[PDB]
Amino acid sequence: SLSAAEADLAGKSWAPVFANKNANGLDFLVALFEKFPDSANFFADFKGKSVADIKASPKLRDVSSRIFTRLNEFVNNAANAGKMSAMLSQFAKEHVGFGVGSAQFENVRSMFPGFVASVAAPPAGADAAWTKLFGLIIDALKAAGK
Ligand code: HEM
Repeated sequence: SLSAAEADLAGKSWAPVFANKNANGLDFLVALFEKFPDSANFFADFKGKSVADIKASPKLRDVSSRIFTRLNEFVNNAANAGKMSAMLSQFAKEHVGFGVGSAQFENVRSMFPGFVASVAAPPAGADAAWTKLFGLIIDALKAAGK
């Protein structure tokens, strides 16, 4: 888990992004698909589609919102080893069954900070807090078989 200070930092950096959940969620998904083209292929709804098509899809909103809702939950419990364990296990188990591995999460992690910074400059120490959270997810995926 993160420390209370670290969770705090992550939370502070997230609030501005989450404040406009609909628009920022869509944006995050889009950026991922742009930086790492292969990711769209894991999605049922998106495999084969270009970014423009994805942008135009009525399915986009459902997908990005479920992603932000969940990430929000992670940020809000990151400092509780207790909730983290349950959250991480279940997220990792779910994702491996869809065929998603740690490598996909290494990509997310590499682009996250730049994504946040696109919304508002994060506070000092936030970037390391996220890389730390993302690191916990990665380990969970490697423990789940991928
Ligand atoms: C950024 C961190 C991510 C979060 C918080 C997250 C969250 C979720 C959640 C909550 C759902 C299930 C929603 C529901 O059915 O109610 C989901 C499903 C899924 N996610 Fe993720 N996801 C993340 C990253 C990704 C990435 C990187 C991939 C692909 C590379 C992805 C691939 C999948 C797939 C294919 C499903 C199956 C659901 C569907 O396609 O309909 N996830 N994820």
